[PDB]
Amino acid sequence: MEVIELNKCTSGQSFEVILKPPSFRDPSLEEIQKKLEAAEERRKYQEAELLKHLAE
Amino acid sequence: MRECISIHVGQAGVQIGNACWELYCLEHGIQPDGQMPSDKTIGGGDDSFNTFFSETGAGKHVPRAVFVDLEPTVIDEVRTGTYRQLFHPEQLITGKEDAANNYARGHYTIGKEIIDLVLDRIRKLADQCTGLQGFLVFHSFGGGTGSGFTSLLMERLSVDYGKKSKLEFSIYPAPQVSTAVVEPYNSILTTHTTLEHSDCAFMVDNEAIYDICRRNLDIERPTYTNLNRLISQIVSSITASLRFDGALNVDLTEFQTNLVPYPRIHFPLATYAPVISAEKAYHEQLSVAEITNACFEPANQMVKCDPRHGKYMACCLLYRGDVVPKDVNAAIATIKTKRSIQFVDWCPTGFKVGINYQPPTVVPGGDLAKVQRAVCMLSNTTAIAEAWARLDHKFDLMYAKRAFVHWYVGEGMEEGEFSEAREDMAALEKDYEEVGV
Amino acid sequence: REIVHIQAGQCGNQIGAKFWEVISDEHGIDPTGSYHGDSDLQLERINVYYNEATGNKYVPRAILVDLEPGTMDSVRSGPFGQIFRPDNFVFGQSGAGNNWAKGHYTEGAELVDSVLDVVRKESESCDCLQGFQLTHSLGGGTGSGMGTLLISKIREEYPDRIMNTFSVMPSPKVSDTVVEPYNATLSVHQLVENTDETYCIDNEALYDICFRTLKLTTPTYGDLNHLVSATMSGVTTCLRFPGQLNADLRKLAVNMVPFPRLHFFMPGFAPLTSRQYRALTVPELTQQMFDSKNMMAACDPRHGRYLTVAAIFRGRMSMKEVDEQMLNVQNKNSSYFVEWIPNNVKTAVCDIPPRGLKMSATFIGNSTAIQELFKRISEQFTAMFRRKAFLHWYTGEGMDEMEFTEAESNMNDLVSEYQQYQDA
Amino acid sequence: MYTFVVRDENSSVYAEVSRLLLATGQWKRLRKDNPRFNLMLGERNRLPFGRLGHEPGLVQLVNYYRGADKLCRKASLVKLIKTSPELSESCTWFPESYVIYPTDEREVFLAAYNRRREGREGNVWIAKSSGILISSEASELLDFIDVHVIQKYLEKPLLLEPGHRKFDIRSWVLVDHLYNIYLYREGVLRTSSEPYGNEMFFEEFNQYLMDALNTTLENSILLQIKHIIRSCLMCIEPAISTKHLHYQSFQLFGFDFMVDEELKVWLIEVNGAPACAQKLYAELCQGIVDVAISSVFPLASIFIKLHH
Ligand SMILES: Nc1nc2c(ncn2[C@@H]2O[C@H](COP(=O)(O)OP(=O)(O)OP(=O)(O)O)[C@@H](O)[C@H]2O)c(=O)[nH]1
Ligand SMILES: Nc1ncnc2c1ncn2[C@@H]1O[C@H](COP(=O)(O)OP(=O)(O)CP(=O)(O)O)[C@@H](O)[C@H]1O
Ligand SMILES: Nc1nc2c(ncn2[C@@H]2O[C@H](COP(=O)(O)OP(=O)(O)O)[C@@H](O)[C@H]2O)c(=O)[nH]1
Ligand SMILES: [Ca+2]
Ligand SMILES: [Ca+2]
Ligand SMILES: [Mg+2]
Ligand SMILES: [Mg+2]
Ligand SMILES: [Mg+2]
Repeated sequence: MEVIELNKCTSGQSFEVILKPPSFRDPSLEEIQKKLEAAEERRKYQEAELLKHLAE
Repeated sequence: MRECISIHVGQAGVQIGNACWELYCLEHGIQPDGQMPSDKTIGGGDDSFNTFFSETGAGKHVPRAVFVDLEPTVIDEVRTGTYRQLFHPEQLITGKEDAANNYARGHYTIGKEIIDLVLDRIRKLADQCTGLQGFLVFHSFGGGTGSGFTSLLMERLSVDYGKKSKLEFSIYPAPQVSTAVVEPYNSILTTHTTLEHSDCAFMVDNEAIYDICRRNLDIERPTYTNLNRLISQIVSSITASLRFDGALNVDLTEFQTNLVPYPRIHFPLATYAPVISAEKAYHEQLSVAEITNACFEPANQMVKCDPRHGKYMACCLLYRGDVVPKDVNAAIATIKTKRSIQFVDWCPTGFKVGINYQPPTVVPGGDLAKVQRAVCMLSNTTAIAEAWARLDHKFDLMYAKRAFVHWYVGEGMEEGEFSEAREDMAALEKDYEEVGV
Repeated sequence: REIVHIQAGQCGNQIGAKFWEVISDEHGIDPTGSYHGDSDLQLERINVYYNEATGNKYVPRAILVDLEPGTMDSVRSGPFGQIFRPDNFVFGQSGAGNNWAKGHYTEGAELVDSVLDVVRKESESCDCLQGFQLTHSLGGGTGSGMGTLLISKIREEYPDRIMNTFSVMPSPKVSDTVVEPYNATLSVHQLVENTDETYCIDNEALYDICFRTLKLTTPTYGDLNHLVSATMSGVTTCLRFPGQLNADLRKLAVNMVPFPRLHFFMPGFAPLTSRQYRALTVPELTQQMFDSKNMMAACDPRHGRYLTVAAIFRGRMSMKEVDEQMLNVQNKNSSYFVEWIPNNVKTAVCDIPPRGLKMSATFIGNSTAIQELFKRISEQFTAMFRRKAFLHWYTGEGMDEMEFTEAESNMNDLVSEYQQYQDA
Repeated sequence: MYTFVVRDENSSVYAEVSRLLLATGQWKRLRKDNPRFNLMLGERNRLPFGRLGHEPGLVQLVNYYRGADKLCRKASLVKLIKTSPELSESCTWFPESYVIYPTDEREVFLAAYNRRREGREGNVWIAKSSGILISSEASELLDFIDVHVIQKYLEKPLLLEPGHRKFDIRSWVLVDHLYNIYLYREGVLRTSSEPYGNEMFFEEFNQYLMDALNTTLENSILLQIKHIIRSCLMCIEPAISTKHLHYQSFQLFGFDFMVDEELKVWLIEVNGAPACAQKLYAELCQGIVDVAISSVFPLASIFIKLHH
């Protein structure tokens, strides 16, 4: 094996033991605010159709 | 010292958060009233524990956390709990009616009403940081808030904190404690929308935690309190490197560097040992080799799966207690010759080890017994994809008949998002496939 | 999370009245509205069904509706009659004559606006209104005709609220008039469109349970309503006490209704032999709970498949044995549960048992065998409508034969829709 | 009342097992896609091991060992023998083999080929994959490939008399959830009637060895067979054992052996889904239920346990 990058301190210590070497954009606020309002529109439309059905 | 802000969403996230901060105070020696006698620098701090706690002129150490829930009942218990004096009112955000286990209701309908408030409250803690590293987001997959509202928050956070890192602690749904039939829907919906916004996510399957409590703790019918106290231990050892002096996983960026070579494959498997029942009259304290060997037993993993039939991309060993590097390498040597541990060709076969001398802390009067040494392994193994296949199969069974889909469309969602999310999970399973074979 | 209760017509009020007598006893509320219990679990979710008035008294959030004063006078003078809010007694004088048209179009129209005013006064006081629950029959005129009218208008004013009903189905065994199939078919169409959750309570099943099981030679409506009280108390346990499974009306609908039109449930109760000294074992509750003999809908569960199931155990018992007994039922008869809805059986446990029992179990089933109930009503309906018999009672109130053809057609669609998922 | 599913309709063996199970009155067969099952007779390819062992209150058992293909695919079997130190180049019961990809040990395969080319020794090889070609010139067999495997061809096989025939031995081995290795007491020899239903069982073959070679099947052959079976299964045990796993596995294997004129046993290949002999279907399929099924799901020897 191989132990490397051994760092010690009062709290403890760390290291890395190697056994074998290797064989060898996020959407904008506008686009988010757009989809959130698109979903609210589809709700309002579905609700309007119900209130239209009840009016009949 | 760079600060870390914790965000707890939904019942699971809030209750798990309450268990973790209780454990943090016990470990750091912070009393329920926010006082910390061992802290000599009053009102100001550049220490490792200050990455999770701020300080007031009066000497209170306030968690850098924000609780959010679309229902007040769960967060009300924190407002009147043992650590009420710990948090200030601005940190606890609650609505009136929850998401009713509906992803669309928590993401679109109700989420849109409170998203700006939460971000503003988060900005309150961000402005009080000198060098914010990022966020730790606790939530469930099945809950309507934990799944729906978390994906919306993860989106906005990437817009307001594009440079910061974001880590997840996600509760994978298990029917033995499940509360809704559509939890597979919510799990896949929230994973699709959050995948590109999470740098490193630690999944915890309630099934695994449930069985661990039954076998190793002798609890006939474990409760959320039993599960969370055990989950907090795993979370504590994972975040211990951020709260104490050390050299491994010193900042959130290091988690992605050590465990996530591929962005999409950012779901490391966590194994913990030993889990000893405090009821046992006497138990023989396990050695370094015994607890290290237990890290390769599936019965101790946070997600039941067989790493033998997969390949590793990175492994980290986190020891808490009486452990010296010499004993670790000796245990690793014997384990290599008696276990199947295959790494990917382009990755070196090795272990990043970290040792903190303070033994693990257990809630007085809890279920876990105090041990002299414990370990938590964080292995990025393709075997964890078994959990994705399970979810995706249940998803396919229900979606083929469109069962329960109307509840989501009625909240503003479109069936197209169902297929998109499923296709994304289908791609995720293939990524594990090729990397794993 | 307040719930607004409405009871309409003779049956709706007699059953609704008994319901408030059962839960008032469980929550430790006397006929005066004064709490006299010994456990905080009785008051933790007391606000779901009771308003806290001045003097620390508890007023049921119930609206008593009827086109005749008769039955409501009995309630006002009954055991718990004093506890009901006087203003909430909205009634007419003419009646409905067991005529769906009179309750839905003519007589009921005059009185409906008066009821909505009381409903509005109750809703405006609610901190977070879950929705409404309606108790009524479908064979009469007021509860069936006017009840469905109220639901349609309640939904118009509260479209984002849950609509829940306990609906008594007519049966020739316990029949008042021959036009009951007409009124039921007309009402079912309304329920299929304007409710989220409907507990199908079949008077035929109630009668058979009283006769065959309870060994009651001459069952009365009082004996039938005893079963309805026990069932109504059970199905609402998860709503009236602390818990996490189906704790409110919406989360219940999300777990129980995979398709919007298929929201008619089969209720079951155990131990059925109620109205006795030896309590049952957890295995016994589970067995009887799923036994068709304890079903209130008069449908053979083995003639269909379970889309979703909601179990509720009450009393101090081994939750472990409950979990393994529920898993035993599913794994022992997995063919009767659709395999395209994984884990469609959810189980809840409540510490407080019902009155007189140390242990009980309530069953709520969304089975495709419920079609047997609708197919039965449809056959009786067509038997008369095919000869236009007794239609004059309805055409005289402005209705046209076309509206009957549509209702008949809508219910046959409901039957065919239930038959679709019983084979998938 | 235990439940089980059938996801491999082409399984002649487990078609009999599922028949005996039902005939016991304590096993109910479910729909092949029903999750609430105790035992799965899984399909032969792409068995969803990842979905097993996640049903509360269900002890789930499957008739396959995940990862056993490493021993049943000829290409991977060679890699297992040449790579695993437990076997390595010390095992003298496996023919010299090489893996060659059709455009890889092609360069090393020719190295030993020239060794026999230089010498006057026999240089006859065989090329097969998971259509065969036996050739003495390495060129004739390589052109045939274009993944296959090329191994030494037993030029001096044991011949049955009279007839001057060639044969091979098939042994059925059962591994239960505890990893007990049970060798079926009955075997079959598949013979070639042409000089170098064609089934010679052990009873007859044993008498021939006594009357012809003055030995017994046990001493001259069966010892080496039990050694090869034990060695192969004990090597991959850490990789496939379901001792502490959320689901249990068992599996019936089919080992094919070759015997040379020196009474030496050679391993040809291992079959993960073998078919039994018509005469032995009943006895063996009953043993599967006794040892592999009823052991985990009790109800209201024909095997030889190989210790380890
Ligand atoms: N480990 C653990 N899991 C929990 C806990 N609370 C809830 N869960 C899991 O979370 C899932 C349900 O999601 P919840 O968090 O309860 O729902 P929510 O986030 O409050 O969102 P809503 O649907 O609006 O109520 C279930 O599968 C539970 O198993 C907890 O305290 N600990
Ligand atoms: N190295 C070798 N030396 C001599 N003969 C060999 C040999 N490899 C194979 N053979 C001959 O080839 C025949 C078929 O070999 P093999 O067992 O690979 O076929 P197979 O896998 O298609 C059928 P099964 O499913 O029963 O294993 C055997 O009967 C054997 O006699
Ligand atoms: N279970 C039960 N059913 C009833 C009761 N009273 C009437 N019914 C049934 O309801 C139908 C009559 O409707 P009813 O409610 O009396 O007429 P309404 O006053 O116009 O609502 C018949 O089919 C009866 O069987 C009762 O007290 N209990
Ligand atoms: Ca300080
Ligand atoms: Ca980012
Ligand atoms: Mg919630
Ligand atoms: Mg009447
Ligand atoms: Mg073969």
